[PDB]
Amino acid sequence: EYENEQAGRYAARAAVRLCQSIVDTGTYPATELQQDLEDLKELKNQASLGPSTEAIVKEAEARGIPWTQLGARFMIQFGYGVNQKKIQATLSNQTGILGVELACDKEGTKRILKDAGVPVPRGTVARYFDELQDAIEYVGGYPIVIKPLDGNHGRGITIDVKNWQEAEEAYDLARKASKTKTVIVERYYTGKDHRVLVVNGKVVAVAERVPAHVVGNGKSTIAELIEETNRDPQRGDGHDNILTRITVDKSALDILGKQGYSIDSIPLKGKKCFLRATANLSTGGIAVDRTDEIHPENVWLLSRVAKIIGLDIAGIDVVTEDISQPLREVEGVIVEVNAAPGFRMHVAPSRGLARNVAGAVMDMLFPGSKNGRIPILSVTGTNGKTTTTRLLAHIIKQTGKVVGYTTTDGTYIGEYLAETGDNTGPQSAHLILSDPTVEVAVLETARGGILRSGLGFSSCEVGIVLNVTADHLGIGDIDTIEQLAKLKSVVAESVMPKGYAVLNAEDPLVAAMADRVKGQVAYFSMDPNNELLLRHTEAGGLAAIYENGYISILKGDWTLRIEKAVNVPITMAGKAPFMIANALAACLAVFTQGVKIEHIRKGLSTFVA
Amino acid sequence: EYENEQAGRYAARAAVRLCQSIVDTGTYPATELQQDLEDLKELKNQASLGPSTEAIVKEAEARGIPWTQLGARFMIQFGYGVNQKKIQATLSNQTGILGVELACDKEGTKRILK
Amino acid sequence: GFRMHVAPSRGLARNVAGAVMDMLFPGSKNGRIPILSVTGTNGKTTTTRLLAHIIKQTGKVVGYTTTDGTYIGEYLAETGDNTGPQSAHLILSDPTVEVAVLETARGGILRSGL
Amino acid sequence: GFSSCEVGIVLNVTADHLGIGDIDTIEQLAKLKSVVAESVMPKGYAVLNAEDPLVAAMADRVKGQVAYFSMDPNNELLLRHTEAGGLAAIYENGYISILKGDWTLRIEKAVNVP
Repeated sequence: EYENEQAGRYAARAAVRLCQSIVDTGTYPATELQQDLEDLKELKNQASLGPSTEAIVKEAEARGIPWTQLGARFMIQFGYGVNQKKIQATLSNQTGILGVELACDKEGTKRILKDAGVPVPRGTVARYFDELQDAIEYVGGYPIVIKPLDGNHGRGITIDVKNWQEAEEAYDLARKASKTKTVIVERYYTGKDHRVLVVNGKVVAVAERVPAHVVGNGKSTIAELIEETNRDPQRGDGHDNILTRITVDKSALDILGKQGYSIDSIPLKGKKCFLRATANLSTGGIAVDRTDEIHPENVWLLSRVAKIIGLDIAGIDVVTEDISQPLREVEGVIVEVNAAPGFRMHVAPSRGLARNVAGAVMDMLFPGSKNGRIPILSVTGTNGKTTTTRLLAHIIKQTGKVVGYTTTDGTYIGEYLAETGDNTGPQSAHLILSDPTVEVAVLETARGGILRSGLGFSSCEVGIVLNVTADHLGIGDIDTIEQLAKLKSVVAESVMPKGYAVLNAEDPLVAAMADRVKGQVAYFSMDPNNELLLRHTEAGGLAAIYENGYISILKGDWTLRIEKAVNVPITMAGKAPFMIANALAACLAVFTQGVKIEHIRKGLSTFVA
Repeated sequence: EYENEQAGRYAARAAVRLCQSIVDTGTYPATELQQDLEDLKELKNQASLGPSTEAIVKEAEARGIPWTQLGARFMIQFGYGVNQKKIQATLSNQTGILGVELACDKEGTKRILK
Repeated sequence: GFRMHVAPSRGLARNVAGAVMDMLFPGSKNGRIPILSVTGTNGKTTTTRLLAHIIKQTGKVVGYTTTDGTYIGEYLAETGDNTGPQSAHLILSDPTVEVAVLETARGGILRSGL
Repeated sequence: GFSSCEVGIVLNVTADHLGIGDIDTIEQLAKLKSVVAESVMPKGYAVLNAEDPLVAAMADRVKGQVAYFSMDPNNELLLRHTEAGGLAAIYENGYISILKGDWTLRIEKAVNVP
């Protein structure tokens, strides 16, 4: 058993080498063992997804929704056929280009939000020095924030200035950093900052950010809290854990020096003393859950903002004195909107209740108690797989559905050929199930695919087993007909509880698969006097027989005749008895899915080989 | 009547100046007239959309569907309230981020199509 | 771009804009919502508020603008607003408004029109 | 009066009044009250009180899912049921909370309920 393909193969290759080295020398060097272990760890880390992706994948697996990994851009596809959805990290196939592009433009989104009445921080553009004073009149005085018009990742932007000389030097620095000599000055808003997550137009979680700080509640200074904090298991490196190690950098040391306290200075009255002012969880900030104590008007406003920008999943930054009051009484503003936010901060608040963000996302993708599954019919057997598969496809084509079917001849999507030189393994199944237009999948499953790579799907709605004959043996580890029966039993065993297993009652080996099969069992037989079939029909039903020149279906105590068995072109007026079994199997499989009798008749009369 | 707001205001401001210059001197210099005409042409060209946008806007107007110009990124909004749609040049609000990003990656789209 | 298809220079032109507009609005439908414009000398505000309250009884989101302020359904959107085209644009651009009720004063008609 | 019910709620069983009919023992009363819990369809739910041992003993011989409600948030049976499964309700810190497995959903402050 393995969890990662490359890691599993490497471990398998290394085990035999280790055993050979032991039997050759009596012991294995420790350095080689450590090399192998670190190589395994590197392999495991390499084939790993971003934490949001594992969260969503685990949530999907908890609901029984199939998921596959596309090879293009680390995209994950949920579902099959026309019911599939795609996610990358948090962006879905429904997320718009226009909304994402607008969110990346700060001035554009600010102007859009201002036109809709949403409170936004006041600001003004200026290009000449003498105009700055006038701008100070518009913003309302001090303090102010200086930023350049064209800049990414905060190039040359100050945080807080409260007098004339610092404002002048910050403006000069920004102008020397600005590419167009023009600078926006905006009113600095003080207050607690919150990060609100909006999914499908509804607020899911609200988190309050507190800047990285220390508290002297234990009557101790930083010299001991540095080791005290290291004992918490949450601390670590990377970008997967919310609690990162406290990096005492030169900038942070200068900030705490100008903060107004010293290394040995005890906090006054027992107040938190901050180490940085960025208020970031990656830096080492603290999240607080405030989902419950939010005013309904604020929720309505945030939902309106998310709908106005045009983002299904959005992260809004708010600055307010209190989140339990409307943003009008307090001087609250909307700072920025992010199109692809991470929710690692909301899953582990570290103070409060955790919120199920992955559940909300999965509910948005699949609204009701529905999964992205499509009808699947897997046909296996020794002799007549191809004809049965083609007959099933032709019969289902009579209904207005697009049918994708794979067989020995080639892979077909509806009416037009998709692949000529294809195999009947998992590759063709993946090709069929990934098409955005296929509604019903019909797959011929040969034993070679099962032995080499196994089945390409977790479960099937209909599993047909025609017959098992030991006409060819000696391949692989299959040397006995019992082994072949066990190999063919995989299709029957991998049937969901609401599915059907269509088995041949005449063959004792195939009929022995009645047990260890979840879901209903339907028998088809060329002999209408089979004891097992009659016993099954008397208590239950759903069998198919060939009684008096007729293809009949027994639904218990009732008999439904389909065709005269001589009007079917493939039977050649009944001269070929082998094709009648395939016709019986196909008709029974189609009937188990609810297709009307007249459709089956029309499909059977028209189909040609 | 005007077709462009800035062009119309400029023409209105220029007409009275031209008439005052005529009644003051008896004629208007040709260089100033050419300057005003080229300024009007520049104003008309400045407040113009990409040809796809005029095509779609004309088609929408032929069907009596209201259209407005948003001030963010040259986006055009059709309709009112819950029945509105947005287009930039040919991208709609229904166009996905994933599809656009995949189309820009040649190797990724080739591997997907294969 | 579809400028190449509109003017093939050899063959028949194709209506790409028509196809795009059909994709945006499938049937013979437009992006219009119910609009009620109230004008008068004396009782515009009371009539507008009464209309909004009556329509609110039906399960619809109503956006209405009057002298007091611009309201989107139940929650106040703008306190210090005018009854001109600006409030109308604010009402009609909201992605949740289904019925618009607007008080139209003569000042807005004289200054900027409807 | 019905063959099956979608939701069957059993609050508590106390032997405050006995001697009627053939019900003279609290076990007989528990068996009589167990009819509602037992007559629940496989897709239904049985809402039982985890604090009462007699009511909690009805966990077996019941078709369909079982949901426990308790006034004590430290009940061992409720926590064990939530760890493997979920759908319980508790009163933890002045809150009416619902446990859906590893998640807690708070409803009311328990003092705003009249």
